[PDB]
Amino acid sequence: TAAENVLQQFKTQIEADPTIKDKVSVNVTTMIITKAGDNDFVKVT
Amino acid sequence: TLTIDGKNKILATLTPTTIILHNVDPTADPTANKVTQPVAIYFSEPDNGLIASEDTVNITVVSHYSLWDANDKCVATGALSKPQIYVISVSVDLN
Amino acid sequence: TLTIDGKNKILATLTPTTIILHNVDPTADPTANKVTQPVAIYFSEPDNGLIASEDTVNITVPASATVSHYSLWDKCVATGALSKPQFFEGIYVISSVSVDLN
Repeated sequence: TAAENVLQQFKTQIEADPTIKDKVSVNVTTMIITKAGDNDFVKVT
Repeated sequence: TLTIDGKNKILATLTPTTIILHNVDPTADPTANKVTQPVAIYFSEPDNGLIASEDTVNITVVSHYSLWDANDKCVATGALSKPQIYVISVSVDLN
Repeated sequence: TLTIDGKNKILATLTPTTIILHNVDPTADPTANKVTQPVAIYFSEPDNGLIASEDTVNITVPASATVSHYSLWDKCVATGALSKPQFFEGIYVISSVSVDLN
């Protein structure tokens, strides 16, 4: 709760998350989310 | 009298995944007395015979607890700080 | 405060294949002070959080040597002091050696 900086905040929170960082990948330039490692299912809402 | 290297070898395989709290001691029987629902918990790598939780789990509603592994086998039990939402502000030690 | 199941799962992963005797205490430095050569040892399945060697072990102590301690290898995983030191040459008999979490 305050455009690149908001996405970077989300990316850092996700990558520091205890669980999601293990099995989700994030890239920013706009943001993108995909698989990471074995995980087979991912959703964003 | 295992050395530190042996203890590091050991704790790497004992990996719990969920925690459940009880109104009565579950050490005698880990099945009954369940007050809460399974809550995921994560642990870091062993070091000096210690594995510490990565995040302070929050559990919704007891004076007791019981760790479980991925295959429904209880691996630890004990009493909590005080009887009575509960916040798990925890590690496993071989010393 | 692990339950018996946790102790049994934990102990199943210890695989000490050999033992070595030391005259100086090997806890501080388990790599030096080798008195006798490695001798194979065998361990049983865990029960009530405890394991023990399945059979006796015989070790040849060299000439004019003395034995004070021992160390397990597979890397080193444990060390301990013998029940009593002994200045022999001869054969030193080691009965069942137990590792416990109780």
